[PDB]
Amino acid sequence: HPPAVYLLPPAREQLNESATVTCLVKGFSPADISVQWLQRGQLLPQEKYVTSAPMPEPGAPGFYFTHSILTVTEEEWNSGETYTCVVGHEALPHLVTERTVDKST
Amino acid sequence: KHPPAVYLLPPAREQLNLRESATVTCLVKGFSPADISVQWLQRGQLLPQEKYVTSAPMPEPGAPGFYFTHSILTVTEEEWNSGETYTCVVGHEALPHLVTERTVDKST
Repeated sequence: HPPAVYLLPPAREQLNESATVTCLVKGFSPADISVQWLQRGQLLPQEKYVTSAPMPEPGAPGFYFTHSILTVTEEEWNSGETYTCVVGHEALPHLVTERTVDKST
Repeated sequence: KHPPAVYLLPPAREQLNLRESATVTCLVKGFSPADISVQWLQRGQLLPQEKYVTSAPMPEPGAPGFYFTHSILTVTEEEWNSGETYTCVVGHEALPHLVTERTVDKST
């Protein structure tokens, strides 16, 4: 069962500071999964994001769930650049699925 | 018609370790019809929309005719650790009392 990926932008709240971009990954098994992030199609280094170890998905026995949370500056977020959450998983025929967001999202 | 089930997830320990932000997640599942409000209350007050992020409802993969959504609230790790409470507020017409709430804090 491949992961479903939902990528949420930071809150609209006008930042003066860090912006948080949130990648929710659910409905997958086995628990083995990879998550990386892009800015403008380029790999961001690990230090900018944190990915939770997969845990059993609440409300879905047999499946797991992880969050990956990217921190960027308000300026980096408000530049209008595209951010991509890239998820690798063995159930995907093309091995990977991704989502993208940007300040307009 | 079927009322939502609500699961309020505290921030992952891996995030809190960084001593920066804390992301609280409200997962809302198994409801019908699709129409729903999912929202946050902090310090006894409903937060303005620009302070959180809520997705439009989506079809539940396994359950044709049922929907789900999620909402997230991101605060500082210090605030979270200080014992602040966070309440997910969910409005749906299948709920007898119309609105249901869940609260989380550091203790759980």
